[PDB]
Amino acid sequence: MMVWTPVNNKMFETFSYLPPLSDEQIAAQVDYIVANGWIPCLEFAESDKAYVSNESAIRFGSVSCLYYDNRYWTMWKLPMFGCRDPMQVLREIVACTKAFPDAYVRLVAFDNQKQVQIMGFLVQRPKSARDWQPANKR
Amino acid sequence: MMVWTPVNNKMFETFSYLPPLSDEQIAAQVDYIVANGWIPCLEFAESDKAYVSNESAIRFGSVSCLYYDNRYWTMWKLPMFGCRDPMQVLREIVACTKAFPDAYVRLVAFDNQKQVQIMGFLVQRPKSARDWQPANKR
Amino acid sequence: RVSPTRSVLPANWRQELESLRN
Amino acid sequence: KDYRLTYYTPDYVVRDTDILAAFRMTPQPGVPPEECGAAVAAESSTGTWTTVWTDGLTSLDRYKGRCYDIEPVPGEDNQYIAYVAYPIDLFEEGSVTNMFTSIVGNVFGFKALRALRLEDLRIPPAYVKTFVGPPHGIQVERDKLNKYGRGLLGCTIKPKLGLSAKNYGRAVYECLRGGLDFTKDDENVNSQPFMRWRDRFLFVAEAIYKAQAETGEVKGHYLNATAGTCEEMMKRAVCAKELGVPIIMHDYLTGGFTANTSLAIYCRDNGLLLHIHRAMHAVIDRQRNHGIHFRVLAKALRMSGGDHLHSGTVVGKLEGEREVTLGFVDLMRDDYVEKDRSRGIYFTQDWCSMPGVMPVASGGIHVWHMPALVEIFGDDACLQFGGGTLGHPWGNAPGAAANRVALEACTQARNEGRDLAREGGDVIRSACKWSPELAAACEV
Amino acid sequence: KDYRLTYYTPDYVVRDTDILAAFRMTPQPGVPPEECGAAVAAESSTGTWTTVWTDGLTSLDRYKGRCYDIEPVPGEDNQYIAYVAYPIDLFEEGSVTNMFTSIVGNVFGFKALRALRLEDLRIPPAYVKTFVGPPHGIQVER
Amino acid sequence: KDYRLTYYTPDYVVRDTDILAAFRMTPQPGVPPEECGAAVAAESSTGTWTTVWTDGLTSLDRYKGRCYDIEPVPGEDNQYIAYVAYPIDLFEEGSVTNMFTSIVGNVFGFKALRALRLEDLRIPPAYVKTFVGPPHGIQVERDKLNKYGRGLLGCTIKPKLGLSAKNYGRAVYECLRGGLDFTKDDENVNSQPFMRWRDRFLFVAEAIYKAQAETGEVKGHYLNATAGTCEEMMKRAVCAKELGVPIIMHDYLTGGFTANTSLAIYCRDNGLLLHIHRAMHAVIDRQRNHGIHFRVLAKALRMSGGDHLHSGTVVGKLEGEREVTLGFVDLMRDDYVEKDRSRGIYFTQDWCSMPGVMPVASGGIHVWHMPALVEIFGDDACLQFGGGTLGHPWGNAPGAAANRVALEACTQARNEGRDLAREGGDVIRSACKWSPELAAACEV
Amino acid sequence: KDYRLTYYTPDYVVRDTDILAAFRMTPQPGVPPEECGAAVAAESSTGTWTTVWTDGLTSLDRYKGRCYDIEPVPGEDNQYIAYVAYPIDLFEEGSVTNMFTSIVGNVFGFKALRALRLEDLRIPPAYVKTFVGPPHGIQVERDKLNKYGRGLLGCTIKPKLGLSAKNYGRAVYECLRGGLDFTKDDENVNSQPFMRWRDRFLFVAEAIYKAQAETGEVKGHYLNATAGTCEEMMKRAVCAKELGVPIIMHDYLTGGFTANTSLAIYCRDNGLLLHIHRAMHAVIDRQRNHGIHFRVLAKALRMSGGDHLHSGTVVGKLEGEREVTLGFVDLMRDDYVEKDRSRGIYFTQDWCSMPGVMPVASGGIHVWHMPALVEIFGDDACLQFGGGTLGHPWGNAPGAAANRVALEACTQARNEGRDLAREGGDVIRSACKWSPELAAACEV
Repeated sequence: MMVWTPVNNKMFETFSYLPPLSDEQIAAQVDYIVANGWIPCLEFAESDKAYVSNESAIRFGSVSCLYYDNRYWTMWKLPMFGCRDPMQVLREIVACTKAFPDAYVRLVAFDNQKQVQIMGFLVQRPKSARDWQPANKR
Repeated sequence: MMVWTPVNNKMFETFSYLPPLSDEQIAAQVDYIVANGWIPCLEFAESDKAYVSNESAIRFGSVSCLYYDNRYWTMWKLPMFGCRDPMQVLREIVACTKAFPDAYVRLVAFDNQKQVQIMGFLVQRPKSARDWQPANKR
Repeated sequence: RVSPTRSVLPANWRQELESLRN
Repeated sequence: KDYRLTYYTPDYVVRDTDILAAFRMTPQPGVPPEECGAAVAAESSTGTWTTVWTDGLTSLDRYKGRCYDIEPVPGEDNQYIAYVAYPIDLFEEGSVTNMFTSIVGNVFGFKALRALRLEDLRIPPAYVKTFVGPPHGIQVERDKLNKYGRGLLGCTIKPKLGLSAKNYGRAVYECLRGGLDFTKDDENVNSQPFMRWRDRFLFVAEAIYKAQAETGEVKGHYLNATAGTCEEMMKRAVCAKELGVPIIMHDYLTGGFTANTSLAIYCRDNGLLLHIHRAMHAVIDRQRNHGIHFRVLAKALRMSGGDHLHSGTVVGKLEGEREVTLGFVDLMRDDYVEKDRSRGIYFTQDWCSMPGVMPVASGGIHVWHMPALVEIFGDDACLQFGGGTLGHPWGNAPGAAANRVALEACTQARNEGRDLAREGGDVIRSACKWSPELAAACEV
Repeated sequence: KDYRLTYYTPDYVVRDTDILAAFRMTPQPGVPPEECGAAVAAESSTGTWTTVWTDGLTSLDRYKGRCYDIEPVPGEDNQYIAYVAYPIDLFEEGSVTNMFTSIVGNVFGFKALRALRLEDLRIPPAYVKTFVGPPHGIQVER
Repeated sequence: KDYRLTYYTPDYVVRDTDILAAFRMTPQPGVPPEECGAAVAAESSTGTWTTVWTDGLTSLDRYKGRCYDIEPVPGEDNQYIAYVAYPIDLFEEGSVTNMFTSIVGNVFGFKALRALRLEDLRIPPAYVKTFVGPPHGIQVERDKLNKYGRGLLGCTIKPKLGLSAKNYGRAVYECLRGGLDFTKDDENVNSQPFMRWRDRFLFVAEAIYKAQAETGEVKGHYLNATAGTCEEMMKRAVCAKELGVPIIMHDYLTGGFTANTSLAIYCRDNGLLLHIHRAMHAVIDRQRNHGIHFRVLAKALRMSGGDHLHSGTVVGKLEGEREVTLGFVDLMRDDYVEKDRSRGIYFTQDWCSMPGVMPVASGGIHVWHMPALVEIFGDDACLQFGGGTLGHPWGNAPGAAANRVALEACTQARNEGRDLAREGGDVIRSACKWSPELAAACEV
Repeated sequence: KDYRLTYYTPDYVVRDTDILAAFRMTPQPGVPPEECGAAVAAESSTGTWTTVWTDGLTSLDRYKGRCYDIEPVPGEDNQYIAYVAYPIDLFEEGSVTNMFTSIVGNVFGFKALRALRLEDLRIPPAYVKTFVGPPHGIQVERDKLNKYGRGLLGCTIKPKLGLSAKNYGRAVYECLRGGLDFTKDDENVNSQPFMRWRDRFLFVAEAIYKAQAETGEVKGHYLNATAGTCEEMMKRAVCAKELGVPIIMHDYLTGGFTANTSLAIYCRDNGLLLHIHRAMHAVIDRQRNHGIHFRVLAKALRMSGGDHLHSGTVVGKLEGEREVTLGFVDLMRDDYVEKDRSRGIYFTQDWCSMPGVMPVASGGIHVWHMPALVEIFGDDACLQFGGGTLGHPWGNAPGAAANRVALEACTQARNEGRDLAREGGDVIRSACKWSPELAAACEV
């Protein structure tokens, strides 16, 4: 009988309870994005901006309901309009992590039919982040 | 004439003004729990989550009255339903502290007749915590 | 409240807890 | 009153602004179908008589529903579908209460009928646009919760140690910390001697914020706002607002449409999400020959306003009962639904950009139903686990973690092109190899 | 959840503050009346299963309705009246909404039942006095 | 009016919804007991006359209290217990004010009586459920304060240096920091020229939060909200709410039941705890032959609403006066209390899940009474120390620390099965060896 | 705490702004009078002990009441009058609640005393002027009612036919039409299942206006505003305002001083008259050795605010008990009252133009007490008839008319210089010759 740890065990929404997706696992998700006609995009954040926080609410009256800071991350370049091949996303993932080694990186997808973000899952954790657990999180 | 120190002298409610309870002292409290038909349970927290704080109140309008964060700690396994022997609690105390050496650990008890928590006292302070005084607190 | 009748700890309980801690 | 030539008008052309109704109708033996369809169209002011006694009214000349079509039900011998058109001028703009009063207010007692069931309604774009509708709807909800590309996961809190507010909150914390998006007030938990509402709200708010600090993800608990009075109800909604918590809950059929619409408007005005529980629906919606089918009650809810709706389970149901469930799930969620009789959809429904409602499905006892749920509902659903999280041998948090792992592995496998109908057991067993929590849930 | 010995307690003495319910009950064929009365008493959190799954709650130890009597309906072959007692602590004072949620909220969908009708309720004086009630009533009106 | 056959009905069966009263009754010499019991039942509209002058009323045919039993008092020669039943229709739902007006409004002046004392009341479940009652009650209070398995510790602030608000707050800080859960406004400190209420509230809020930051435990001070007017009273309750502080205080017998119930409802609506002080109780409750016994006034308070109630001291009292005190402490705290004459409990009282009230006991001058207090009250009590903390030679904070050590060591010893009646001195002396603060208090 | 030389200061000069108290004091045997007077002055924080345990405060150096005089009581052996001065700085301006908390809050429990009665208070002009006081007072009331040179006449309504609101109003109409100025809600009639308050208010308003249209005189009924909560109380006061009716009623001792003062201010702000009923006064004021004499409670009421006050009956009382009653009637009504021990007035009271309160006297069963009432009270009083009007054989209206004739003939005879003590029977018999209603009442 094991105890799910409360310490340094931050999650980053969809797929964060799985092992980190390998390059083949990322490529297969990108195939799902492309087949649906969806638009992949990458986003990144530093560890202090990676997870939800309430600090802007100091300025507010009683309207904090469903407000949270750090839902928005920072866009890496532009949404890859007309992306058909998954190797471009994999190259862009490498480029973002190379430019930002201390950053979490997430892959999002937009559906221009329903005009809304439709996916978002993490593709890279920074090694220097102590906030999260390497799947020996018990 | 001595001065009760305000520095690094945090308390953790019931029994925190006594010396730390030895194993025999914990075993005798568990005997009190068992004789009453009460259900022992262990809870733990890291030092930054151990004592009462107000940080969630940033989100609030005027309803902070008797709200405080960190009253809830994290449960270690499950309430020990049918606990009759005190050596199980003492073994579970050792297991929790072994898994969480930087954690305070408290022993609570529930009374299923009155359907309410009925005890809670501390069984382990972490060495690395500087927040508390080793009973030369003057 | 019932009178707490004492439980004798098992022989060498001290030896049992010490091993676990290590 | 039931003249059959006035009210049964089988060459009437349906207007775009008309409200249409499909009644499954069981006439008394010897009463012809055209007389019954006309009687339902007319809502005669004599329910005992079944004859035109006082005939000729300005409530019955241009403000009359007309039975424009009667069809036999295949395989049945004494059942018909009667189609009734109602002019939009009959209805108070924006009032679900008044539409049910106009359509189902009186005809279910008519003596010429043995049984009467209301199957479907066509709500025209001109009536749809008079409603505020759901405070947020599925899309806005996903944006506000920052949660994309999977179902949401809930569980009902049934504490092992007490029903006190503090123990209630401890259990909320343990479930949410493990991986669930939401936990759920039970529908009867309003404010009792064992647990008064404002104490419950405060301890749940501490739990939500504790699990949110711990997980780094947005967390909620459906805080039941259902009350005896509108003022008590709004007192609870205001408390949630001031705690800054994300979501509240209402039992719309027992509170009522008048209160539910008031609450949905408060939630739109103050950015709260509104979870809707459907207690007493089976009093009305269960019997095949009488009452009001749930798809109508779901359509009513979407108009009155709710961001989530309890939509049943599909565990233990046959493919035909599953076709029906998916029909009303599409009426809940989609913008445009086409006529499809085999899914029980009798009318083309154009929601005219009214936001969809997230169905809430009962997941089963265990985590092995996860592949079926993901395949049937797709991503836009909350899966509620009634004891998946808590029948787990290691407790609430690993149980939550086991449900979240199973959902995410099934989601991953679905996106990779695997057939969850065939390979879902293989997906779960493969996730058991690296997840000890999921491996312990599958030992059960 | 529907154990039949937990929830069907035919020697229970009805308290004065209890809310009583009489359900006309039509069990699925082969399902015994005591199992159905107990299931209606329990409001099991599984309405599809009709079997105990997760058993042992503090919502199901002292806040449980008990089926204290099952009678046959004369002239009918598969219908019973099940009498259920509910403790007054279950109910929000002055809230008709909450009493229907507690009593009729879920059991009408239970799969062990083919049909279920709620015939009558005994509202105890202790619950009755929590309600404002009619603004005037017949006398004042006259 | 006192006909003795109308009002003294010794074969009446007591209904479940009746309110029962037990009057200790001292008739004028030569006036028979049945005539006096009937007169108290009747509340005749002539208090001077003692005769039926105007007889036959619809306020006196079905809305009449009936004397159903008269018993002699053992050892007394001219005293009787008269039992009166009142129909529940006599009473305004939820109004303690109106129940005292109906029962004690007039009969204590009746000339046929020399003396009259109201000993006990049976409040039926049907009347009990009309009251909001205590804002939180003992359980909720322990959950909100996070404090389990011992008594709570308070002290009254009497500053050595001034009664200014700032010095008042300094003393609050020093006591709370040392280990006390609460400190206490004196019952007369409302808002004076030497210390205006809002200044007191602000400096106490700084003190509470300073000691809370320092100790890491939840801290309070009972901020006296007692005012000349309801609006001034609510101005103070609102200020406490906005400071976010945990607890306020009211003097319910001098403010009044109407104001106390208003305040208790405000506290339920805004999550404040309500401490109740019982100033002037001895005007009413002290003399054995006349007035209203405190257990009735405590029962009234539990209905009107209070989370704590000053319940006296048991220091200096004989075992028989201690039996009485424990009787009303059970009526304050418990759900169901059985009839027990030797504890002065004349009626079985069913509180029907109305939350209990925490008794507040005066602890003695010193810390050696701690074993007796823990044994008599058990854990569910606040022990107030009037000069334990401040007669301590090292000052307020070590005095607080000495009280907290003594309470905790007595609690530890009690849980370990030791007899505090015998071994309590040995428990204190053993804690003196390692606690220098407790050792300095016992030097005194 | 009771040092005897700190607190008993027999050479203290009484300041003009001091509040003075006279306590009738019964020391425990062997306890000297100077120790007891000092203990009452001190209000020691130990009431069980009777010794100075913790001595030296800033609540006990300049904010201390001082016992400046102890006198023996003539004819008694163990009773003393202790005079205590309190500095005006002790008291919250305008708060009767706080003055009773400061003076009677604790000392009645002190163990060194066997019994303690508070006889009188000197309220200084500097404290008197902080109070709003009575909404109108006697003069303004007479101007608003247009009624001069006689007592006012009331009666309590006890209907023969039902306690319903409609029958209640019928009886009000019948009494008022016959000649009474006022009728009276019974003190327990607040809002019951047999008669809800707002129905009572409406039917009484129809009755008042009907009798006013009929008589051409201003009419009232004391509408009981006493409630469980301040908000319910103000809901009733607001209803009376909106009906435009002249007078409401409060039970100030059971509602409380906090609610009574709130109500008195509402009545001043909206021109309502406030009748005050004194239910439970005999719990406190009856026993000669313990409690609080009514004159203190009347003085409190005059400060808190009331336009009329129930002041007892003088029927059946000896001359000495009548001296006492007339003492407090002067404290109620007059601007300046001189020290007069034989009337029980221990202090010179200067009301400093605070309006007087109209005493309400119980008149007897019959109309033959009318000469005595007019002689004792004079014109400034309401005489309440409990069954004069209704024990009359011809019913309520001739009974009212018989009371009004008797009052007016006694008033006429008094102004003509006749001695009502001697000739009052001759005045009534002479009015019986021309008044058939009075002649039928005197047949009884």
